[PDB]
Amino acid sequence: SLQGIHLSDLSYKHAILKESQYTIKRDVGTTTAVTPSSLQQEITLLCGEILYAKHADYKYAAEIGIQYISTALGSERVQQILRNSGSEVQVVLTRTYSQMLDIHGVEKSWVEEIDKEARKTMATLLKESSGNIPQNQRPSAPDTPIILLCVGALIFTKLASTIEVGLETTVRRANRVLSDALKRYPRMDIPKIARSFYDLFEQKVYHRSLFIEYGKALGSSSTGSKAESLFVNIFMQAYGAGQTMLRWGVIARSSNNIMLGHVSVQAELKQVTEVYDLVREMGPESGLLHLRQSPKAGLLSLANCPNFASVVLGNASGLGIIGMYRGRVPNTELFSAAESYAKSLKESNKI
Amino acid sequence: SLQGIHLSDLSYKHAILKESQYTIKRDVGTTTAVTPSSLQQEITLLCGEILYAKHADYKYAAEIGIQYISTALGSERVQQILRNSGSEVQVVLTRTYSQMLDIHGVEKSWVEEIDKEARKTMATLLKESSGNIPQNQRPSAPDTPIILLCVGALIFTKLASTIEVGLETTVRRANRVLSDALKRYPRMDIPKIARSFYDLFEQKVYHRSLFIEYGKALGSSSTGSKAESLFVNIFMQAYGAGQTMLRWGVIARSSNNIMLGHVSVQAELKQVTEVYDLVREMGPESGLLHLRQSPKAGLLSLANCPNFASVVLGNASGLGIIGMYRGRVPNTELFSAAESYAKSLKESNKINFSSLGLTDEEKEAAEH
RNA sequence: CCCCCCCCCCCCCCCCCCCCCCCCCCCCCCCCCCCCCCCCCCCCCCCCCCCCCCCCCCCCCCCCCCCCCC
Repeated sequence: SLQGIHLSDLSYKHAILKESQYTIKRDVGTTTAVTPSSLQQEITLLCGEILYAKHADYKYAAEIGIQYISTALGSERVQQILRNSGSEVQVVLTRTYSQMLDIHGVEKSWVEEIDKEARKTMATLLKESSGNIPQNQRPSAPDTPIILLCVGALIFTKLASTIEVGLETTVRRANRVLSDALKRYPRMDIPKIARSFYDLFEQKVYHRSLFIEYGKALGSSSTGSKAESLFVNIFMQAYGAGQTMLRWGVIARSSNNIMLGHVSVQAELKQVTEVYDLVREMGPESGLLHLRQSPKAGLLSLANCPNFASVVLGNASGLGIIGMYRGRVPNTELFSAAESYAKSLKESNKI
Repeated sequence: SLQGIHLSDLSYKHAILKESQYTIKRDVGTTTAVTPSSLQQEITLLCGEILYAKHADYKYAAEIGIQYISTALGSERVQQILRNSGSEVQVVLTRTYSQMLDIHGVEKSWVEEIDKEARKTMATLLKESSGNIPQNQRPSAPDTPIILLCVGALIFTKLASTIEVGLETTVRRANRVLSDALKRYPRMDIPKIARSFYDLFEQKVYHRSLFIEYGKALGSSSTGSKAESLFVNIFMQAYGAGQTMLRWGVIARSSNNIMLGHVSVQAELKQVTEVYDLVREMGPESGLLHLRQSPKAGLLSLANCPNFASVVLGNASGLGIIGMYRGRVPNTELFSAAESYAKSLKESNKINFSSLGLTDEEKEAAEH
């Protein structure tokens, strides 16, 4: 008889963020550098120069990476992407001078420093090598911009946490992942390059969705480079951004944690369901919402269900996944219980 | 046999408020300021100036915030929104003089005061800092209008209660929420800024739906600011506006409060159902109805079911949610009963091995 | 390889119909009382609350098929 007492609030909450026929025009005066497709070889060399020598400053390292993306996506197709990201920012086509590159926002002095320092290192090494430097070790190698962007991809994954946390993870993984790249360019300062990328993603927010569009575009192509196929694979491990709680939620169900049967947790079932059903309603873009720093994101918060969150985290702790997750535990009691069951489950073998 | 005795009155009540082919033209002579998109940098600076220094008067602080929304939404797209909100109010495009901003309705004297006072504070501080003030601490920082609007967002949530209640909540939450903004602009007078916003939302009612449209628009964009993503998240916690009773109603069902089974409560079932079914009939706009101060709102009243309301509130009291809710309790008897059950429920720990769907070898180990 | 026999068909008888019988046929207007409807009560609202935070390149073996007869 008592049916009909139900509000699908979360769906309506999302539905309201679609009804906006009006469009936001933020970043009214802003200008960013774009490189035409024609200058892809020149920007490739500059990328290689950053990796090849141990430089004094790695401030614009990230902007150079974005400039390669620019050449790869389109001379002027980039403006379209940026305009469509919600930012009304204007683009500036980078020119040539004497031969060098004049990148908008990038100090001419910095460009010259990077070039000068790299040539100095090439001369020192060519004397030692007895005039013999193979193609794969030169800043001219075509995969050098991809290598640069792969460091950016690693900081892109940890955009969900501290500027600091990301640098740890970036360095650790870069050692295993960019193993061979580091063999050829041992002078690449992963921490400084990764810092330039964090600074860039934080300041030029529109470059987050430009990076996503490069990833999406690269993911589509028939033939990719060995370096390119790595980039996308780093980008994929970045999909469950800020939604670590929902994925650990399915893990709690898969573990059949008896704490998910607790009366207080049972009470939150409808809210939990609503969140997972919103993911399905939003489809594929749902995952990278947090990564884009989208205001829409956060509707996928499990704040409405603290007892469920407690059990999910407990289960993760018991299975030994939790690691360094700072996520607050509302019900300490439920957490400990879920943890105990999961630890007993962990050891036990059944068919 | 006697089943055809049924009137779906509440649906018809709503249906009548759709049949209006005729449209109301209120605010016949009224004029409000709009800022063209071109002046977004100038209004950004002015917003920062409000936060940056401790000012004498924060009267027009809210109107300045609306002016940033104006630049963000559209040079002239704003007039469309206001006209479509039901208000026949006319817009006035704000100009420049010498360089300053001439905002319609905003005293030139006030604009100059805010600017003057901010420059004075910048000079005092630059002497102390030894000429070193980082970008993030200057009134020029691009997130300053968003910060200003976030104080407005907090007062927007508590538009359902007193001008007073809202200020408490705004101040409390602003301290935790705008934590870092306050670090850079410690001179921002949250209570005066929040008061300007309450006054504005109460006087210029059309600005309520303009704020909603900014929120809706911001919620849609691909890349938002850290400040922008906060604004929408404040705006979301504002969705269940004035409908606190219906949401606590679902909580009473989720708690499986045995008082919802009382014969007198059972009698009100059809009215209760009618209200929740009207929410579904109205869809997403249903929630923000009370927030818009829409005359349509109030059809979502649980006045028709006093015994149910009593149980819902009792259950909320027992679970310890009720807090500072002034909502009248018609049946004191039912309330106390629902409260007792909910308090007993609150403490009690039980396990549904029925819900989990485990093997009786996993259900075996669970008993242990 | 396949195929390999035998082999016209038909052939009787036989008109059909033929009786009887018009149908219908009674009765019968309908209507007819009472009766305005309404009548109470009722502004709604009122609490709390930014989210996020772990880890993780993938890949890595081996392999022509076919092969008779008719």
